Formats: sequence, C-alpha cells, structure tokens
Amino acid sequence: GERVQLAHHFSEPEITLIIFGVMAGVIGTILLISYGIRRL
Amino acid sequence: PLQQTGQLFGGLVRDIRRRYPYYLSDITDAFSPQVLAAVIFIYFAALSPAITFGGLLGEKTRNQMGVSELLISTAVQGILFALLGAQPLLVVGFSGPLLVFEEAFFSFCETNGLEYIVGRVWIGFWLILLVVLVVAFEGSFLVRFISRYTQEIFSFLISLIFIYETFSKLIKIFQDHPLQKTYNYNVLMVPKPQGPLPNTALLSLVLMAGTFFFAMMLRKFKNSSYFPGKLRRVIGDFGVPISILIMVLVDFFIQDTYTQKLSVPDGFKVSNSSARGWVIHPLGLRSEFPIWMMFASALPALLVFILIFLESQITTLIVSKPERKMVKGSGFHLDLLLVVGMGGVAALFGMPWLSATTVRSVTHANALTVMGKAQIQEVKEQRISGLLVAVLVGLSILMEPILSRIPLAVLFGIFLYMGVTSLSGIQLFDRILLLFKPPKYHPDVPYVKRVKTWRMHLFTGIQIICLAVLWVVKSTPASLALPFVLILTVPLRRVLLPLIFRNVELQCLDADDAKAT
Amino acid sequence: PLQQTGQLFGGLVRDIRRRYPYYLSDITDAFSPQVLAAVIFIYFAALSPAITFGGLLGEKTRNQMGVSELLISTAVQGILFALLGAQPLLVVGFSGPLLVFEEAFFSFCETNGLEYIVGRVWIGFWLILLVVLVVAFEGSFLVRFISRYTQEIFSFLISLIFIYETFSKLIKIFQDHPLQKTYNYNVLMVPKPQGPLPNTALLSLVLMAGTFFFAMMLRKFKNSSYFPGKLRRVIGDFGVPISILIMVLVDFFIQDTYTQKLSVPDGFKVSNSSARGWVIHPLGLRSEFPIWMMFASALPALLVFILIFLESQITTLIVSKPERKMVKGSGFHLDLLLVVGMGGVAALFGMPWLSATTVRSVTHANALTVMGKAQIQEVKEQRISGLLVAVLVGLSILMEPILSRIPLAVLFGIFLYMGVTSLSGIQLFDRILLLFKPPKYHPDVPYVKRVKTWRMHLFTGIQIICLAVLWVVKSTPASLALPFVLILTVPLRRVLLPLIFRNVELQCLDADDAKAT
Ligand SMILES: *[C@@H]1O[C@H](CO)[C@@H](O[C@@H]2O[C@H](CO)[C@@H](O)[C@H](O)[C@H]2NC(C)=O)[C@H](O)[C@H]1NC(C)=O
Ligand SMILES: *[C@@H]1O[C@H](CO)[C@@H](O[C@@H]2O[C@H](CO)[C@@H](O)[C@H](O)[C@H]2NC(C)=O)[C@H](O)[C@H]1NC(C)=O
Ligand SMILES: CC(C)CCC[C@@H](C)[C@H]1CC[C@H]2[C@@H]3CC=C4C[C@@H](O)CC[C@]4(C)[C@H]3CC[C@]12C
Ligand SMILES: CC(C)CCC[C@@H](C)[C@H]1CC[C@H]2[C@@H]3CC=C4C[C@@H](O)CC[C@]4(C)[C@H]3CC[C@]12C
Repeated sequence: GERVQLAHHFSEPEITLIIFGVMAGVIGTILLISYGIRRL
Repeated sequence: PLQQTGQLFGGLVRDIRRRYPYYLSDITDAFSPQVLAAVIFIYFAALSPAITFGGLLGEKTRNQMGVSELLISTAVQGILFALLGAQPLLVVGFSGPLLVFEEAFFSFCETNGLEYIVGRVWIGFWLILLVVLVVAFEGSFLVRFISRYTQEIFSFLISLIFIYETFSKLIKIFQDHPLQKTYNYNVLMVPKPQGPLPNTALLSLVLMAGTFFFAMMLRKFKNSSYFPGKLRRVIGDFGVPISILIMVLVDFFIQDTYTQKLSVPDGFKVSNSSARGWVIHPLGLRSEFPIWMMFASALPALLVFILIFLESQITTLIVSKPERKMVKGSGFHLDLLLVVGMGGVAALFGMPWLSATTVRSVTHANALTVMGKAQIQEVKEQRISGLLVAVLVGLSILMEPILSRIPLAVLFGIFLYMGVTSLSGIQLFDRILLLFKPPKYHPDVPYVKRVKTWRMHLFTGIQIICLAVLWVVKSTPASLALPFVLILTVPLRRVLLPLIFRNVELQCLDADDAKAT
Repeated sequence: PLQQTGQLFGGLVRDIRRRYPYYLSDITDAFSPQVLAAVIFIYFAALSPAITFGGLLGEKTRNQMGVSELLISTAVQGILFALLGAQPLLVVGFSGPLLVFEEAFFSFCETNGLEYIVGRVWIGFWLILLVVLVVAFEGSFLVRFISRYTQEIFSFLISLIFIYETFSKLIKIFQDHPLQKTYNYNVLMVPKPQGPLPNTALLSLVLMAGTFFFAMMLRKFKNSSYFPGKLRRVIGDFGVPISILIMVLVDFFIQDTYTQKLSVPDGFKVSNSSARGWVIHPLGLRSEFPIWMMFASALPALLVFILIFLESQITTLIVSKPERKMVKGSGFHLDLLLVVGMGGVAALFGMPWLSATTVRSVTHANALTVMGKAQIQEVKEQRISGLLVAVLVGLSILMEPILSRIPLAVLFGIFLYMGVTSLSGIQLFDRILLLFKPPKYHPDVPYVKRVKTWRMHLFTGIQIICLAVLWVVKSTPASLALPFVLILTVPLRRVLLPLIFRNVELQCLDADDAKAT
C-alpha cells in the first residue's frame, strides 16, 4: 500500500480470495436451499 | 423482458440471448457523424459532473477518494458496460444520493474511529452478495410495477434537481465575485482567487447564456428548412459541439478577464498518497478492522443496492420506452448485475461505485435519436459511443491542455440545455403545460379527449404534491430516504388512485405505451 | 390616392376629404389597452433617438441646436401632425440625413464666416415656398412611380442602418470600458467617466440581451396558446413595457456598477444662451446677414425638400400598404405640406426641421396591428397615440427623476426588437431567406410558383447589389446624395429590368397588392 500499514497474516490477494470463496459458498448454499424448496 | 421465467438466473440468460445476437450491428451502426457528435456531447456531459463530484469527494473525505479515482472508475465501468451491457445507450456514473451516502458513512466512521475506505470495501463485498441473489431469483422483475406514473415523476424531479444545481453553481460563482464599485487589483490566484474580481461573474453569465442560446438555435436549425438537408442534419447533430467550440473560442480571445476552468489531477495517482494506495486491505490499513463492522455493513450495503437498483432500472425503463422506437431490446438483469459487480470490484481498488444516471443516459438516448419527416424514426443503438466516451474520460488526464482552457460556464449552458431537452418524452411536463392552456388548445390525445379537463388537472396536481414532498425530502438531512418515498408512489397508483379515478381514466392517464386504453 | 386631378391644390383637398370624415372614429378607436401599450412603446422609441440626435447636433454645432430644442420641436410638430395629418400613424422626428445636412451646413457657414442659425432660418423660409408650389401642382403624384421595388429597398436599407447603429452603440460601450485585469478605482464620474470601469460593459450587454430576449418572448407569448385569450393578448400587447420594467428593475437593484442613463436638459431653455435665443432674426444676430446667401439658400432648400419628401412619402407608402389592412385612407399631399411647413416654422425658432422616420412609424403601425387567428386582421387607426407620444416627448424634461434611472442598454434591446420586427412586411427579406432554402420548401406564393428559381434568385441578387451600393453611399462623405441613388432604382425597374426579365416575372416579383399578375 502506502506509508506504513499494519502487517496481517494473510496478504491482500489471499484475504480477497478467502472472502470471495466464502461469498461463493454462501451463494451456493442459498441456491441449493432454494432448489430444495418448491419440490417436496 | 420483465417476465419472470422461474429459472435460476433466468433473466440474465435471456438478456444475453436478446442482445448479443445484435453485437455485430452494435458496432456497424456507429458509422455516422451523429455518433461522433453524441460522443463529443456525452464526454463533457459525464466528465464535468465527474470532476465536480470528485473534487467534492476529496474535500469531504480528506482526499481518501478524489477526482482521479472517480475518473478511473467511471472510465472502467463505462468501457465494461458498453462492451457487455445489453443497453449501450445508458451512461453509468456518480450520482447525488451516492455522494450523500458517502458523506454520511464518512461521518459515521469518523465518529466511531473506523477506517472509511475499508468500510467501503466491506460494503462493496456485501454489494456483490446482494446482486447475485437478486439476479438468480430474477428480483429485477419487480420493476414492472413501476408504471409511467413513477417513472415520469422521478424523471421530472431529477430534471428539476439538475436545473436547480446548474443555476446554483452560477449563483455560487456570482456570490464569489459580487459586483463592487472598487476592487483589489492584487489578489492571489493559486489555487483559486482569494478575492472578488472585476468582470468575472458577468462574463461567466454571458458565456452560459450564449452557450444555451447557440445550442437551442442549432437544435431549432436541425428542424428548420434552411441549407441542404444533408448539411442541415450534419450541422444540427453537431449543434452542442459547435456551440461549445464557439464559446471556448470566445473565451480564448479574451485574455484579461479570468474564468474558472476545468481542473484535472496531474497524473494517474491517488489523491492522498499518504492515506491509501491502489489496493486497500480488507483487514485494515492502519488499525485492525473490527469484526462486527464487517457484518454490520449489510444495512448500508442494502441502502446502496436499493439506490443503485432504483436509479438503474428506472433509467433503463425511461430510455427504453416503446414510444422511443427501441427495436433492439434492453436487459435489466444484465445491466444491474454488471453495474453492481463493477462497483463492488472497484471498491476493492478504493474507487467509488456508480449507477446508471438518469440525465446522462437520457441525453445519450436523445442525442442518438433520428427524427422523421416531429416523429421519432430510429435510434443509433451502438456500443461504440459509450466505449469512446469512457476512453476519453480515462484519457482526460492526458489531454489536460485541451480541458484547461474550457470554462465551466459553457458546461453550465450545456447542462441547462440537457435539463430542458430531457423533458420531451415526459407526459407529466406536457400535462403541467396544460394547466396554463385553454381546453380547446389541448392536443388530441387519449388522456385529453377521454378525460375531463378538471379531472386531468386534479390528476396532474396529485403528482405535484408528490413532487413537492420529494423536494422537501431532498432539502432535509434524511435525503437517503428519497428512494423509499419514490417507492411509496406505487401503492398510491395501485391502491389510492382507483378510489378516486375510474379504470378507463387510469388507462388513459397512465398508459405503458401511450395507447387509447 | 396618387392620381393627378389637374386642379390647383386638388390633391390637398382630396386627402382632406378622405381622412377628416373619420375624425370621430380617430378618437373613439383609441379606448383600448393596446393603444396605451403602443404609446408606452413609441414614447421611448421616439425620445431616445431625439435625445441622442440632440446631443450629437449640439456637439457638432456648439449647442446652437441641442436636446431641448429637438424635444420642443418634436412635441410641437407631433401634436400638430396628430391633430391635423391624414396619416396619424406616422411618427415625426429628427433623422440621420437631417443631422448630416446640419453638419454640412454648419461646416459651410464656418468656412464662409456665415451665421449658421440665420442660414437655417432662411432655408426654412425657402422650404415653405417649395412645398406650397408642389402641393398646388400636385407634385405628390410622382410617388406612384415608386413601386414595391424602391419601397422594399429603402425599408430594408433603413432597418439595416438601424440595427447596425444599435450594435455599434454596444461596440462603443465595450470600447469605452474594455475588459481589463486591473482598473483605477478613483475615476471622476462627472459629466462622464474619465476611464474604464469594472463590470460596466458586461452588465450593459446583460441588460441588452435580457431586454431583447424578453421582448421576443412576450411577442411569441402573444401568438402562443397559453393563458386565457384576453389576458394573453393584453400581456402580448404590453410585452415591450413589461420587458422594459423587468430590465429596469434588474438594473436598479444593482447599485455598485455604473451604467449610462438617459440625460435630459435641466429645464426648457436653449442649449446655448450665449449664442442665440428662442427667436432668431432673419437679418442676423451678431453681424448683418449677406444678401446673396438669402438667394443662395435655395439649393440647400431643394436638397432638404428632396430628402424630407422622399423619406416621408416612402414611409407613408410603407405604413399604408393594402396588405397592412389600412382601411381608413392616407393623405400624401396634406401630410407632406404639413411636415415641410412645420419644418420651415421650426427653422424660424432655431429648431430642427423634422420628417417622418421609417423605423418609428413602422413600429407604431405594427404596435396597433391586430393579428387574426398569421393573418393581419385590422389596425387601430386613431390619432391619440401620436399626440400622446408628442406630449410625453415634450414633458420628458419635467420627468427627469424617472428618465434618469433608465439605462441605455434596455433601450438598445428595444431598438434591436424594433429592427427585427421591422423586416416583416418586406418580400425582399423573404426572398433573401429563400437563397438558403431548398426549392421544395419555398412557400406557395405567386412570385415563386410562376417564376423559375434562378430567375428569382437573380432578381434578388440585383436588389442586393443596389442595397450594397446604398450601403457604400452611406459610408462615404457624399451621403447626402443617397436619395438620388435610391431614385436611380426607378429607372432600373422600369427600363433595365424588362430587358432581362419577362413582363409576367416583373408583375409577380414586384406586385403592389401581392397578386398573381
Ligand atoms: C491525507 O490523509 C492524512 C491522514 O491520512 C491527512 O492528515 C490529517 O489531516 C487532518 C486535517 O488537518 C488532521 O487530522 C491531521 O493534520 C492529519 N491526521 C493524521 C492522523 O495524519 C491529510 O490531511 C490528507 N491530505 C489531504 C490533502 O486531505
Ligand atoms: C456657446 O456659443 C459660444 C459662441 O457661439 C461658444 O463660445 C466659443 O467657444 C469656442 C470653443 O472654444 C471658441 O470658438 C470660443 O471660445 C468661443 N467663441 C466665441 C465667438 O464666443 C461656447 O463654447 C458655446 N457653448 C457651448 C457649451 O458649446
Ligand atoms: C458477503 C461476504 C462479504 C461474506 C460475508 C462475510 C463473513 C461471512 C466472512 C467473510 C470473510 C470472513 C473473515 C475471513 C478471515 C478472518 C480471519 C480470522 O483470523 C478471523 C475471522 C475472519 C476475520 C473472518 C470473519 C468472517 C468473514 C468476515
Ligand atoms: C423664397 C422666400 C424666402 C422669399 C424670397 C426672398 C427674396 C426675393 C426677398 C424676400 C425678403 C427680401 C428682403 C426684405 C428686406 C430687405 C431690407 C432692405 O433694406 C434691402 C433688401 C432686403 C434685404 C430684401 C431683399 C430681397 C428679399 C430677401
């Protein structure tokens, strides 16, 4: 970044990949739940 | 296009198959000087509000986000929206409610001692979550309940706000340089003049008035019967560029009198190099970002999604009315998905999110319209114009000497022209003019020949109350509730209006395609 | 009306028998607000030229004739003409050619050491002899040889002169107060500013633009379809007074900026009391008047008679065309006699001779012109308007506090409105517009459908050559030969034109009643 930034365990690509993976998992869970409804 | 298929991502897939077959036509249809004239129009029409909003954002956020970030975000979003969106006539850019939300969120973060840009990153992260569910479940099908009533009320209110801000900038300029009997000839000018100057505000007013006059005269000359028809159409299409060039030359031939000019950042760099870089860490830059605020960002994310969704869908409805001869189709699910996703991604780069602005997209649709031998004949639907506008916005930093000699007064006259020409397609403004006309001079339309004059006046005055209420909300700190008050008009149309009006009267006054019931 | 009776003073009594029976109608027809609006219009439209020409005449003749003398002469001649003339719609006052003759005669008297005012008295004495003989022998029967050709050429030339001088006054205002980076805050204001002043020229331009814009807007609102018809037409008739009031209030609310105002004499006194009095002795004031100059004044008397005769008679032709719905009659013989006699009488009092000016008379006639539901319906032919204008011009000295708060820029916009509305009744102007139109857009008129396009364009181009030559004549020191050059078009129409144009083409293109041959 710029100036002095706090050091984190995960770098920016790593943390954004983790966040995108969590978001994709939540979206997939919601879609699968909706697929479960309206069938039984 | 507004039908609900019931399949996951059903609207997104159909919008792809509706427009992408016309991708070859979306490039070949731009081979005309009218497309270039529209490019020159929309370039300034999107750049000047972008520059103003970037300056205000830098002032109000301590330069965490400024002119350069907004310019880069606007260029990227315009390029990707023109290349991939199903409605290439839309213009995506910053809006007023977005600025109000950013001001409120910056104040909230300052009060709580939290990092503002990381909060924006997390809100944009939750923005991507919201849009995918809406697109998957076809949540963009609710806009079919937004009839001509709400669309025209929103368009009229937005045009009124546009004209009011255009006049307010001139009023502020006049206040900055009041007409005095004596002046101090030794006034510092960098970065802005620190005192009143002679002939400045008056020359700005003259430039604005001349710009508006020349633009209107050339627009009338397009419909006139002078000069050869091909040359007449060519001159009329370039009416705004010709007027802008004329007023720029007029100001350039005047050296002594100072006029405020367009200002852009020197290079492609962040506004505050000591605050943040091009990439902002979601975990915190200076301090560890709190865990609770990551989840608590959903409600501001919900507000931002509501704002963007309403603005973009209403703009797409307005630019794609059946009376405007849109014979290529529009995609509500694809455009919304692209806009919200680009905003969420650009939040990670420290850039503001955007929305399909009403005024700029309405002007872009109207600038591309070709009239018949009074009657709309066809519209030059193509993706080249928006792509070129976004490219020129991105390159506006590199062409500073061209922009550095352009006064804002010319842009003020252009904005007034856009505001007064954005009302052609609104029946609400037409009926407001009928409030000052005798009944025998009313046009032969279904809502006049089948509705009593006092009934039509009452129906028009009902909307005037709604317009006044919306204007009051804008003039209050809680101006972020404006979309909710706008949504409340739909229950008024579907519930309260039938209690006082008949079905035939409602069909005549509010027709989705301007038909005789 | 132009026929020769063959009886001594036959044309004089015939004009007396034509209009004087309608005398009771000439008073009753004026009881309407449109007449009052016309009075308000023509009051400024005749006072401002009177003030400007009086100032110029006093500057060029060392105040031997000045603003007060011109105002008094205007009042007296206007009252006598409105109470006795057979074309009361004519406006009597000073004109440019008369000023040029005054300058030339002052130079001639100064070179030869002659008394200028006594020479004027003798010339005015010779004027009474000339017009009595001409009316007795019906010399006004030669006016029938002036067709639409010469009438339209003279009207177009005079309108071009008026508009060019209106713009040249603005150019002079800009040059006197140029746009500068710095100004001297200590500049003497009495009697006029001695240096450039801030915000002066720009505010004058703003006032002129606003006045012309609002006058045009209210004229358009007269023919629009807004408001109830009675109120709409009342406002449209009072468009000029309302625009004047709005712009006067706008200038009044700006206090710091200096704007040039109307200046009237302090009281009813001669401009130079050290040179002459109210009555000038024809035998000489300071030195004995030479005998030879008493007889040598006949040639300048002939030149002045030609100028006044041609000006007033062509103005009477223009304001009393059959197409203008003047159904009460006009007197060529009586009005010429009255005008020249009043000029000769005013010469004895040291006051300038006057003639019917084209611009003011045509504006006065158009102010009382009633448009049908487009098509000219009727003209409020009445004597009260001219009499009231003369009375108000005479009383302009006593109303100094009101006239001292009116800027010249508002009057400049009024002059621009008069100039652009003076071109309506000219088919030459209409044919000029056809030079920039495709032939299919040309209107369905007899001179287009019966004559080939290039023949009509050549006919228009020949007239423009005459107009350009007359423009050259005006911009040359021999500007007193202008009526002779205008007369030279009468041989052009009746001799040279038939050699290159067919009889049908000449009948269609130059028609006294706009008929199809
Ligand atoms: C760039 O950001 C820095 C901080 O990130 C700003 O520095 C702060 O400025 C404010 C305003 O006076 C004050 O709180 C302090 O002077 C600074 N605080 C800290 C913690 O540094 C700086 O002003 C910003 N630059 C611009 C042009 O706004
Ligand atoms: C009024 O008239 C007198 C004389 O006609 C003017 O006095 C003359 O002024 C000019 C200008 O300098 C010079 O010829 C002499 O100073 C004067 N000559 C004579 C014969 O007196 C006087 O200037 C006029 N007043 C105004 C205001 O123009
Ligand atoms: C809609 C999108 C933004 C996902 C919703 C956010 C929630 C479910 C997820 C996304 C990323 C997650 C974070 C990822 C990594 C870490 C670091 C760890 O040491 C503590 C938990 C923490 C801080 C997580 C907290 C929960 C979190 C914020
Ligand atoms: C055409 C009009 C002006 C009349 C014609 C003018 C000639 C013919 C007449 C009119 C008045 C006359 C003058 C009247 C009085 C006198 C005084 C006398 O001691 C000498 C002759 C003299 C000076 C006359 C000369 C001739 C004269 C100038």
